[PDB]
Amino acid sequence: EKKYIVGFKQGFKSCAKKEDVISEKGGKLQKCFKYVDAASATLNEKAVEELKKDPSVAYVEEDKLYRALSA
Amino acid sequence: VSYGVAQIKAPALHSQGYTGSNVKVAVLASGIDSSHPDLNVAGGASFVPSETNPFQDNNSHGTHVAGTVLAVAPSASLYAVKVLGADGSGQASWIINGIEWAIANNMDVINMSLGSPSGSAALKAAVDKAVASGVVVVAAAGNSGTSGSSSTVSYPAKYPSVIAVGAVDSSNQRAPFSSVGPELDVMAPGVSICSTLPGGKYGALSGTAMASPHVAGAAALILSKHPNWTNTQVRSSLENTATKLGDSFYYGKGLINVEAAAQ
Ligand SMILES: [Zn+2]
Ligand SMILES: [Zn+2]
Ligand SMILES: [Zn+2]
Ligand SMILES: [Zn+2]
Repeated sequence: EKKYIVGFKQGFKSCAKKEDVISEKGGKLQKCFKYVDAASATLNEKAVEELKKDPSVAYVEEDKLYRALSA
Repeated sequence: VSYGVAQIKAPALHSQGYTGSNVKVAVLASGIDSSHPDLNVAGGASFVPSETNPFQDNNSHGTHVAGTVLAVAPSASLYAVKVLGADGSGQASWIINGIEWAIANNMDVINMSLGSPSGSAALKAAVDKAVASGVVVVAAAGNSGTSGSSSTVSYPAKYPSVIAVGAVDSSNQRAPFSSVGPELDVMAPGVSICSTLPGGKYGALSGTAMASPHVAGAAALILSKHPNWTNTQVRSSLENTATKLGDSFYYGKGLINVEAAAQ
């Protein structure tokens, strides 16, 4: 739908650097990860396209749901 | 106290004086309910934006899972890492925040009794980094039954770095819902497992979610006996000493045997 995780190439370790890339493409940062080279964000479809094409960005993928394996 | 603890041969460890003391187990689930007079939850954090209390479990599964870890490893210290809400679902990013918390707070074991049929590169990165940092990472294999010859193992259990745990009943027969595939590592009890529930209650649940914490608890037992073994060594001991139930697609290496895993 609209929740995504944006993964980054080398050189974007600080949250400020991730946030600036996502912001420049019109996205809204949600959280920067500490170890994983990525951040969650909310993105419209134009922002997704533009981030995918941005040399700083390794991938853009849906922030998909996982569920308890219990009945 | 459930049949499953004897089935995996945890009592042998208890008899030797190993009950999981000073081993930190992160339960990445729907919280762990403070209604229990003895889970000894040592801390935690919530990454479910609208449910900020990790000690409130509005689903029930987190509390049940925690209780199984403790049945297995009675002196272990549990951490409530709430990454799933009341409906039992959570975003990839919330789970990754949970995993990262566990890494930062030097957890010894991560239990993830959760799944999705498709994966997330970022979530693979999170579990991989955790294993890299020395954490034993355990997940329920999935409850998707069979689909021909295809794997039905869920992610994150499907990632190589993660121990994938399928479910057997008390007769060592695979549960009909238990996922299958070459990614299955081991089996543990997962049918009508009695454990702790919200509201100070205690009852049966079924799923690979109930199997996984038997393995997490086994890892805690092994690490209490063998504090110098690495996660790789803990994982290999569990897999290499399992009781073969004949048949890797359906059972992996077979049923864990904590007595055999620990020397
Ligand atoms: Zn015992
Ligand atoms: Zn209790
Ligand atoms: Zn795996
Ligand atoms: Zn030792």
